[PDB]
Amino acid sequence: EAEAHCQAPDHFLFAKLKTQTTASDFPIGTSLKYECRPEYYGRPFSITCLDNLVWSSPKDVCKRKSCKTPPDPVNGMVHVITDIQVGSRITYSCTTGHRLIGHSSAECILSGNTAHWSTKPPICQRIP
Repeated sequence: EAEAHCQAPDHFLFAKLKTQTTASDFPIGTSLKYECRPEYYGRPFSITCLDNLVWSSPKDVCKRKSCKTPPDPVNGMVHVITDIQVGSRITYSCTTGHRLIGHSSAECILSGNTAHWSTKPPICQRIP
């Protein structure tokens, strides 16, 4: 006996399947393992086939990697345009009077194991 089956799990994209599988229709009562992508963090979760031919509703389990906010530079401050994930770039701007020394806008990225800004935070110094 095994009436009803949970249809093929929807594509997460940010998670690659990680469990023995050789069929389209999955049997209810079975968690499928999925590991997020490098640019993501939240350990390997799993969607449980409940009964209504549906997979357990996953909350905020998977989340794109994010770099730690850079310390505000002396006589200045960085403004995030949206956020600080491995894709969003933060703009640096010193308070009126002193010009920034170093770069202009560092983009948050990822090497593979750990996320880090493409360029270290500049500085600020009175303009000659």
